[PDB]
Amino acid sequence: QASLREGAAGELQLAGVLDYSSGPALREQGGRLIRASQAAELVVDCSAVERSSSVGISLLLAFIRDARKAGKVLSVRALPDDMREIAKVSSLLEILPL
Amino acid sequence: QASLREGAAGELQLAGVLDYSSGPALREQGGRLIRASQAAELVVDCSAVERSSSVGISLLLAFIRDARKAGKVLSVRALPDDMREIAKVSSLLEILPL
Amino acid sequence: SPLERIRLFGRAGLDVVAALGRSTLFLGHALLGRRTPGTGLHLLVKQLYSVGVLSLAIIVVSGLFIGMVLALQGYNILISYGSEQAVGQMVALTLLRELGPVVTGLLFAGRAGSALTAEIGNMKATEQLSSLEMIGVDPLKYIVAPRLWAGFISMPLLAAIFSVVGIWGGAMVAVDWLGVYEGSFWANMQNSVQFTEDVLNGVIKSIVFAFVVTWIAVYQGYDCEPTSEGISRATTRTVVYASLAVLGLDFILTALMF
Amino acid sequence: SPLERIRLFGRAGLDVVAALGRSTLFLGHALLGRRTPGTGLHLLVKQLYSVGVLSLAIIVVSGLFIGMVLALQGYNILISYGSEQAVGQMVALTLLRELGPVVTGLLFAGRAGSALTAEIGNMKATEQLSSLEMIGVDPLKYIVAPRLWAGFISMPLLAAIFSVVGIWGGAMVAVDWLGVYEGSFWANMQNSVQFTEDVLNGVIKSIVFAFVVTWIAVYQGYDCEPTSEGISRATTRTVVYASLAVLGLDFILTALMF
Amino acid sequence: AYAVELKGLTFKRGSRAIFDNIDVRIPRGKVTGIMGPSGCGKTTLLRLIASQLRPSKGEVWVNGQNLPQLSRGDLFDMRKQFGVLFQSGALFTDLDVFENVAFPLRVHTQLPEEMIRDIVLMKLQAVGLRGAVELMPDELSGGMKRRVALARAIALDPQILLYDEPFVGQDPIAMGVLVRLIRLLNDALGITSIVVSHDLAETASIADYIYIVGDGRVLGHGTPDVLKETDDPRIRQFVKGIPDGPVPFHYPARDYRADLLG
Amino acid sequence: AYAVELKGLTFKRGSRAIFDNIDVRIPRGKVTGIMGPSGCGKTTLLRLIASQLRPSKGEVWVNGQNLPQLSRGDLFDMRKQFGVLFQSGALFTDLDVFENVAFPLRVHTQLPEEMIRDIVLMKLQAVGLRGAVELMPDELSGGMKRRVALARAIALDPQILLYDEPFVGQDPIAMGVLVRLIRLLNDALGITSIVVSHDLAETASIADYIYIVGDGRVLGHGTPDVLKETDDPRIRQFVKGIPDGPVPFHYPARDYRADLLG
Ligand SMILES: CCCCCCCCCCCCCCCC(=O)OC[C@H](COP(=O)(O)O)OC(=O)CCCCCCCCCCCCCCC
Ligand SMILES: CCCCCCCCCCCCCCCC(=O)OC[C@H](COP(=O)(O)O)OC(=O)CCCCCCCCCCCCCCC
Ligand SMILES: CCCCCCCCCCCCCCCC(=O)OC[C@H](COP(=O)(O)O)OC(=O)CCCCCCCCCCCCCCC
Ligand SMILES: CCCCCCCCCCCCCCCC(=O)OC[C@H](COP(=O)(O)O)OC(=O)CCCCCCCCCCCCCCC
Ligand SMILES: CCCCCCCCCCCCCCCC(=O)OC[C@H](COP(=O)(O)O)OC(=O)CCCCCCCCCCCCCCC
Ligand SMILES: CCCCCCCCCCCCCCCC(=O)OC[C@H](COP(=O)(O)O)OC(=O)CCCCCCCCCCCCCCC
Ligand SMILES: Nc1ncnc2c1ncn2[C@@H]1O[C@H](COP(=O)(O)OP(=O)(O)NP(=O)(O)O)[C@@H](O)[C@H]1O
Ligand SMILES: Nc1ncnc2c1ncn2[C@@H]1O[C@H](COP(=O)(O)OP(=O)(O)NP(=O)(O)O)[C@@H](O)[C@H]1O
Repeated sequence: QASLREGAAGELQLAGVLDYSSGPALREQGGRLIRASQAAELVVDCSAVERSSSVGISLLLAFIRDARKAGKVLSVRALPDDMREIAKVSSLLEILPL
Repeated sequence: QASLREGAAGELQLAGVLDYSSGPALREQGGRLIRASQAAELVVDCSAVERSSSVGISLLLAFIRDARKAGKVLSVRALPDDMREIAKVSSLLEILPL
Repeated sequence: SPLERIRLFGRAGLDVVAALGRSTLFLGHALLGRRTPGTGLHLLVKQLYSVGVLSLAIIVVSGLFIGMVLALQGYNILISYGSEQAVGQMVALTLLRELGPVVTGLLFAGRAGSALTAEIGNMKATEQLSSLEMIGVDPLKYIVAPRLWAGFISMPLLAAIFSVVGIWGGAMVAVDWLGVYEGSFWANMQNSVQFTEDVLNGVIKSIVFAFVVTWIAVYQGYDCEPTSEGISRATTRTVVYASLAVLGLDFILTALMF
Repeated sequence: SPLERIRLFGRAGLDVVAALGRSTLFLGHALLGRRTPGTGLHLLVKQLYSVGVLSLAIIVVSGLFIGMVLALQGYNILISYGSEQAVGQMVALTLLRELGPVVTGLLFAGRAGSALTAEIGNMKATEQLSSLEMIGVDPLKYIVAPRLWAGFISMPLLAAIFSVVGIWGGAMVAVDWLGVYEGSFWANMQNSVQFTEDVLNGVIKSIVFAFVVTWIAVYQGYDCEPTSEGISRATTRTVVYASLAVLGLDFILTALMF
Repeated sequence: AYAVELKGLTFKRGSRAIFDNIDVRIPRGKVTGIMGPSGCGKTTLLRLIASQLRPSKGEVWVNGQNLPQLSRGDLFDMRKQFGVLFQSGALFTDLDVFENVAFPLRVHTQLPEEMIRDIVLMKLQAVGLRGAVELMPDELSGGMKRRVALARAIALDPQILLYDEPFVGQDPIAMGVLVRLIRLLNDALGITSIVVSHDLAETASIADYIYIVGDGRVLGHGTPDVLKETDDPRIRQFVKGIPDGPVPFHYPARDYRADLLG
Repeated sequence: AYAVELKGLTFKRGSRAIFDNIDVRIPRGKVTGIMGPSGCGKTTLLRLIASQLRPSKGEVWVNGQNLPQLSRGDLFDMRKQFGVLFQSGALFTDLDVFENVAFPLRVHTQLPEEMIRDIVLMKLQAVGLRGAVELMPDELSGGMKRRVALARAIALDPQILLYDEPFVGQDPIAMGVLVRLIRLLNDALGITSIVVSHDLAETASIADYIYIVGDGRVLGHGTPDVLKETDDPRIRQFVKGIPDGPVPFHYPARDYRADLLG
């Protein structure tokens, strides 16, 4: 599936396929397993994403609740195409800061 | 209302308003009260008809069942306008011989 | 909210209040309103068929079973007292003054108290009940008046038929299967009947909650909101209430007379 | 045509034939098919509420009325025999071995045997019951299995509650209104009970046509054709049959044991 | 000059104020089709102008006199003037097709039981359901189950007649024959017809002076043309797709940011 | 190349032969709308290609594999691919709106009960019924009672989805928002959608490759254009008004002369 990596110094790398299967594991291994250790200014960038459904949208979403709850600020980079559209439908126009 | 007259020698005269009220009386006073006495070739002509609904259509219709049952042949003349249309709707295209 | 919870409770109070008020108004309009153009008696015949006759096989078979159960219970309840042959004065007194009409209610109010509500409910829901007015006939006299009349003049006859078949089945099991003696049965039975005082009692009891059953069993059908869920709930309200009222008025009508 | 009339009669024969065949298949699939994804126990709780609890006020009030009627009938039936104080061994034996569970059936099969059929009928009719499959859950295990379980584990408890309230009401009228003596009542009662032999008899009797009632009362709801008239007729078929079967199996179950 | 006019009419169902001092004026001979949003109270307007539902206050002039102020013996006679065709037919499940269509005659008129049969037959031919003069409506396919109702309506030859959502939910062949009949009856028999349909397309196609009823007040009216460019935001939102306008698209939520975040 | 294809499919309900060796082939990404006359068996086709109804013989290729020949443990996994939106919503009267929309997730996926809430919320926003995340469907106005069902469908992001008479019987504002959504989902999410509507107008408006199902056999098919002038009497009678044609207008009566006369 996909995976998470590159913590404590921003640059949250995201791997290929974020589906309902690979969802919860990534959520839990990112939300506390990573966001407890970060310094600040979390750049989550979806470079190596193969294919993702709304589950990935809600994932990068949960990536924001904790960071806001963790005080530190975060933003997204390199938003993929299908994600771009799944955000386009349910507005998420600015709620996905890039 | 309306009425019936001029029997035994064709020329069945029909009066003004043939409605649900004036219906049955005309039916009974024509069907047997007149068609039992006729010679033949019954010309039923609707000259002095004011205003009639489908009840009048079914009346001139019953005027034909008995005549056919009475052997003698009949036909209609001077078909009024509203009758013309009420026949136009439920075809009665030729079943009203004129 | 608890205060608003009690508000809703009280609203339901006023609701059943106005409900049966409107119900009695409805009943008045139905039985004594006017005489409609398109009425007659053939309506009553068709209804009386649909309500009584179709609901007759049920109460026949049910009378059979409840009678032989009453026997098989009396025989064994009383053989422990020696007065075995007296089973006739049981299976024909309980099945005739109290249990007869009560079960006949719970069954008539079960089937013909429901498939009578669903009928005039469905009528209201496909607007069929409404186009009658746009024609001009008063529905409360063409649609429901024959219902009420098929009620009042069927359920008592049904109670009688039920009691008869019940007694006969009780005998048939007692005579042929229990072995108790033939003539003794009918003898002790007729010696302990008090016609005008038990039989007529049971019949007036039958009539009163015949009226009461087929009164709600048709009102509810007239009032239910027009939707396939509304009718599906009214044909349950008219079994809840049609059994509640059957038993309640049985209780009152038997306190009027022991 | 008479020959074709008998053809239709025989077609109805094969129809009820295949009907209850399919019914037993349905029951098998429901109770022993698989384990579905979206099932649980909270479903059973919600159902058991909707089926038992809501149908509890009815049988409480009905037990009250039928108990005091049983008394007011026994007192007067037996004062003509002197053994007046023995009313306890009547109002507590008839209300506990035969009439208890029978009336509890005719009421449970009246209300919760119907507003349970109309429920899963309506479900089928708004296609709600079908989109479950397009999702993937087996309805016969998510929609009807909790119905069957709320049936089997409610109607017996309801029969017990009914019998209790019935006995208590019978006492309350006998003691306070008839005046018969307090201790004598419970005394003759307990001296004539035969727990494992009457009480357990009544309870197994309750359970068996609990199963039988809430079996048809849900099958019919699953089979009814989806239209507001179809459901309105199924919720009557499931009172006809749910009373027929109540009384029939009461008869058989009391011939198994007098 | 007008077949039906509704002066100062208001109606409240449980003080909900269904209708609220309205004024509609139907021209005779012309098929007018009233409509409006969901739950906007159209069928209520039907049962009003057909005098099944007693108005709160106002008057309904109908071909002369007003109804709520008439004697039962005269109201019944007035009933001969206006027919009503519900959707779902509204046939009597008790009586077969023939008796069903004859019913209004067997009510308002005393005709030799043959003559009733002939009127029924000619009407059923006019609507096409002449063959199934024996079927019971239970046996009748849901489509023609409406055309027979229409024939029952046009029985007695009423001068005006109402349509409760006629062309709603049927294959375009049945919809086509029905929209041909509801127009044939008007072009020939010259009888006022009041379609009442949520379906905008076919209504505006056939209608002559369409209304729009909303929240107890007529939301304007006009012939299809003037109505196609009224520029009244409410109306122009209705008569076109344009989902977002005076009638909101979204529900009154709190915040798409906070709720999903907090 | 095709999302759904139906090779050699036939179906009989009590040997009535509902479907009879048919071949339909749906292209992916394109909204195709199948339809046909009354009782022509469309919804049956739905429950078939959604594998609620077991076909008699034939195969239904769906995004690869065929369904009737799959293991329950795998069929259930396939269920994640196709959504279905009935008319009348088909909501669970037991559960409130929120739980109702979440249901498919709570079935096919094990997500932190927060994350389910966020997916439900974004979907409800996409459909607009975000505010009524508390109402019970019993409380919900019949219009939005369908849009919530649509949101439930688009949950899990299925790649194809079915519509059982979506735009049937609602005010043109609700019909407009729905026809905007069923098209937005296809233009954006690039998901195959199969409208199934008796309504010809809007179907042919939005659809791409419409079919026509009649008496167990596909009565041809095409894009709207070719279909508007197929000149096949059956079809050209269907897709236009033209009430009299292969489907008769009148019932099989005996004689308009004899019966009324003799
Ligand atoms: C001061 C007067 C003003 C108003 C007074 C009205 C109150 C009287 C009516 C009582 C009914 C209240 C039930 C409402 C609760 C509810 O949820 O409603 C319960 C149901 C309806 O419930 P739903 O609407 O929720 O389905 O209503 C009923 O059960 C109706 C049956 C009640 C019995 C009617 C006849 C009364 C018999 C005599 C009383 C016996 C008492 C013995 C005393 C000696
Ligand atoms: C060894 C012998 C034991 C035989 C066991 C058979 C007994 C059980 C019979 C079931 C009862 C059927 C009633 C069902 C309700 C119903 O049909 O519902 C009523 C239906 C309703 O008709 P509709 O289709 O029009 O709605 O009416 C019928 O069509 C049925 C007519 C006849 C059904 C049989 C009823 C009378 C025969 C009873 C036999 C009793 C024997 C007497 C013992 C000595
Ligand atoms: C549903 C089950 C049916 C009930 C049967 C259960 C057991 C029977 C009742 C117990 C009472 C008998 C014990 C006393 C022994 C004795 O000496 O009883 C036997 C005595 C002996 O005297 P006789 O020889 O003159 O008959 O006789 C009597 O007691 C007369 C009463 C017989 C019953 C007639 C019917 C009246 C009963 C009530 C009818 C309605 C109530 C039923 C529903 C509430
Ligand atoms: C130990 C003391 C016992 C206490 C006695 C009190 C109870 C008495 C019997 C209870 C009656 C059942 C109530 C059912 C009504 C209800 O639930 O009320 C609820 C329903 C409607 O309520 P909803 O529509 O809101 O659900 O009521 C109705 O359907 C309308 C009609 C009610 C029927 C009343 C019957 C009166 C009996 C009159 C007999 C006299 C006639 C004889 C003339 C020859
Ligand atoms: C003296 C004034 C009292 C008048 C009567 C009071 C009526 C109160 C009814 C409320 C009862 C519980 C309702 C709960 C709601 C629910 O969930 O359930 C409500 C149920 C049906 O449920 P639904 O809401 O789903 O329809 O309705 C009922 O059936 C309620 C039946 C009430 C019958 C009252 C009859 C009076 C009792 C007579 C006893 C006599 C003893 C006297 C000896 C001296
Ligand atoms: C300890 C012993 C264990 C006992 C085991 C219990 C077995 C219970 C089996 C009963 C079957 C229940 C039917 C299920 C509901 C259903 O789907 O059945 C529904 C179908 C009807 O289907 P449709 O109407 O939809 O076509 O059939 C029925 O209606 C069944 C009617 C039930 C009648 C019961 C009568 C039994 C008594 C017969 C005795 C004859 C006496 C004669 C002597 C003189
Ligand atoms: N007897 C009644 N009691 C309470 N509310 C009613 C009653 N009849 C109708 N209503 C409500 O009042 C309105 C009238 O219903 P209806 O006649 O269908 O409205 P409409 O605008 O004319 N047509 P529609 O948009 O399809 O509802 C609806 O909102 C109903 O819910
Ligand atoms: N379970 C069933 N048992 C018997 N007949 C059925 C059953 N399901 C459907 N039918 C009939 O078979 C046909 C299938 O119904 P349906 O799916 O609505 O047809 P459709 O052509 O796809 N759509 P429609 O034209 O609205 O009926 C109809 O004629 C139904 O009467």
